[PDB]
Amino acid sequence: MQTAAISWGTTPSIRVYTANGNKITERCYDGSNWYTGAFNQAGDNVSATCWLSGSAVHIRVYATSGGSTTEWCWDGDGWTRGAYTGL
Amino acid sequence: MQTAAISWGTTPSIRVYTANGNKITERCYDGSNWYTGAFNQAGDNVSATCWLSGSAVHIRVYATSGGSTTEWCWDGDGWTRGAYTGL
Amino acid sequence: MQTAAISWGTTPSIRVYTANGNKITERCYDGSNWYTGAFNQAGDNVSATCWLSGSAVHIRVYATSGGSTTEWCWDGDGWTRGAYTGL
Ligand SMILES: CC(=O)N[C@H]1[C@H](O[C@@H]2[C@@H](O)[C@@H](O)O[C@H](CO)[C@@H]2O)O[C@H](CO)[C@@H](O)[C@@H]1O[C@@H]1O[C@H](CO)[C@H](O)[C@H](O)[C@H]1O[C@@H]1O[C@@H](C)[C@@H](O)[C@@H](O)[C@@H]1O
Ligand SMILES: CC(=O)N[C@@H]1[C@@H](O[C@@H]2O[C@H](CO)[C@H](O)[C@H](O)[C@H]2O[C@@H]2O[C@@H](C)[C@@H](O)[C@@H](O)[C@@H]2O)[C@H](O)[C@@H](CO)O[C@H]1O
Ligand SMILES: CC(=O)N[C@@H]1[C@@H](O[C@@H]2O[C@H](CO)[C@H](O)[C@H](O)[C@H]2O[C@@H]2O[C@@H](C)[C@@H](O)[C@@H](O)[C@@H]2O)[C@H](O)[C@@H](CO)O[C@H]1O
Ligand SMILES: CC(=O)N[C@@H]1[C@@H](O[C@@H]2O[C@H](CO)[C@H](O)[C@H](O)[C@H]2O[C@@H]2O[C@@H](C)[C@@H](O)[C@@H](O)[C@@H]2O)[C@H](O)[C@@H](CO)O[C@H]1O
Ligand SMILES: CC(=O)N[C@@H]1[C@@H](O[C@@H]2O[C@H](CO)[C@H](O)[C@H](O)[C@H]2O[C@@H]2O[C@@H](C)[C@@H](O)[C@@H](O)[C@@H]2O)[C@H](O)[C@@H](CO)O[C@H]1O
Ligand SMILES: C[C@@H]1O[C@@H](O[C@@H]2[C@@H](O)[C@@H](O)[C@@H](CO)O[C@H]2O)[C@@H](O)[C@H](O)[C@@H]1O
Repeated sequence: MQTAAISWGTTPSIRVYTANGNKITERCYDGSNWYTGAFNQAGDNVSATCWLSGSAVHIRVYATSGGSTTEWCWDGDGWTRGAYTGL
Repeated sequence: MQTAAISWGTTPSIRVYTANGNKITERCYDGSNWYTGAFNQAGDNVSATCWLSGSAVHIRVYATSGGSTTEWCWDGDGWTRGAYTGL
Repeated sequence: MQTAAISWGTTPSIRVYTANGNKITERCYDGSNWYTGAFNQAGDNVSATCWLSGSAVHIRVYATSGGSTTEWCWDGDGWTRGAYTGL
């Protein structure tokens, strides 16, 4: 069981990604009860980062399953695969 | 051994959490030399995030031991157990 | 395999550090294609953080091999070894 944590804004919002049992899930704080978010992808290891633009939060989550890392992107309109490729 | 690193401000301040065995400890930098910080909790994995607000630094450390993640909170007055629960 | 991710600026720039076996490498995004970065050091675990000073982006990468964590620093002019020592 392994986590990654990000936050933004002054509320703040927090996201905690947990890799366990080959899956990565997402717990979210937006100022009230913690909740389970829409992020759900395969992986045994996770990292994440985020930034703000004028009218969106952008999240990049790096999900590693074995020898391959997949980037997952939030830009306000659902989770989409990113263009990241490894070395 | 596994680490998590955060930073804030212009100086900057940096905090590095290290899980070794089932203990997490904290090394700190505030602009001079590194020192050992007040954080000390159980865990074999760690992540962390931080933000500035309200004339304070807020840090959240997510410490996983025994299949369970505990959130530990610094808001200027000691490390306190947070509301976070997992999936 | 295990990763750490950081980001800055509006573009944004992203760096993803991957520990595979006992080597840490870096992939970079600055608004067009991903490319392989200058960072290359020993380690079985990586974390990272960054900040903007007025005049440059600063990155700190914490590379652990065994019971020892080394800090590597980017301050605009190559990677240098940081003062960080462990507990
Ligand atoms: C109260 C507090 O958190 N003090 C730390 C201080 O925080 C500042 C905020 O209060 C605020 O003014 O914003 C600025 C940044 O704009 C600071 O974040 O920051 C200084 C460094 O500039 C720290 O040295 C202070 O650290 C705490 O100091 C108190 C003094 O009573 C105690 O010694 C604490 O043990 C010490 O905490 C250390 O830092 C905190 C953030 C945790 O990592 C602790 O585990 C660690 O020991
Ligand atoms: C569009 C957007 O990014 N909205 C953010 C809010 O979170 C999403 O809200 C939509 C409805 O507008 C849904 O409820 C959605 O499930 C929420 O997504 C959650 O947060 C995002 C960032 C991801 O982490 C996702 O996996 C997760 O479920 C959010 O409540 C507020 C907080 O201020 O920000 C909005 O921008
Ligand atoms: C939102 C925030 O940062 N608030 C800080 C306080 O933490 C919250 O305090 C209330 C009671 O007043 C509840 O205990 C709540 O659970 C606390 O939330 C904590 O922080 C948020 C961001 C999440 O990480 C959550 O899981 C965690 O429990 C804190 O007590 C005061 C102390 O001065 O500072 C506030 O800024
Ligand atoms: C500071 C910064 O973001 N620079 C970006 C350029 O990156 C550096 O470019 C120089 C040539 O001018 C060198 O190729 C150097 O290796 C590049 O450094 C890269 O970024 C820094 C922050 C580290 O991560 C380092 O290991 C990595 O190689 C970049 O080439 C250009 C165009 O993509 O954009 C600049 O933002
Ligand atoms: C005075 C100061 O803060 N200097 C920063 C430069 O790095 C530090 O330089 C001093 C001078 O003795 C020490 O060598 C110090 O250990 C250096 O710190 C480095 O960076 C900090 C943030 C930590 O990561 C530390 O472990 C690391 O060694 C630094 O080169 C410049 C960057 O342009 O910033 C100076 O403020
Ligand atoms: C920050 C990057 O986000 C995505 O890349 C975006 C592209 O998919 C595309 O939307 C162009 C404009 O059309 O903008 C890019 O920023 C990811 O694919 C990429 O890996 C970065 O995370």
